[PDB]
Amino acid sequence: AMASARSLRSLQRQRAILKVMNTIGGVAYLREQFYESVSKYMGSTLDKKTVRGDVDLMVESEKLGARTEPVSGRKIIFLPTVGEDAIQRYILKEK
Repeated sequence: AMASARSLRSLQRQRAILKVMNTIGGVAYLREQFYESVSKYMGSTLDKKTVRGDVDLMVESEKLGARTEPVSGRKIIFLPTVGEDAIQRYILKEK
């Protein structure tokens, strides 16, 4: 039985993920650097399970796109409208 405050915190974390994704250019590997950015945006990653949960909620509701980058095996998340050029540029840059 989820208390309303907890649900509100989930929404706050989703807003943070969204704002950070816009700020960092709309494409990110799901890894420590990203979670650290979300933590710093919110004012401060010993947990991370909690934020990952909300990333997952966002992927499932299609607020974020997600896919495995096959060469590295890392998971990429992206703003759905960012464009494949940007995604590939990011993959190339972080190669």
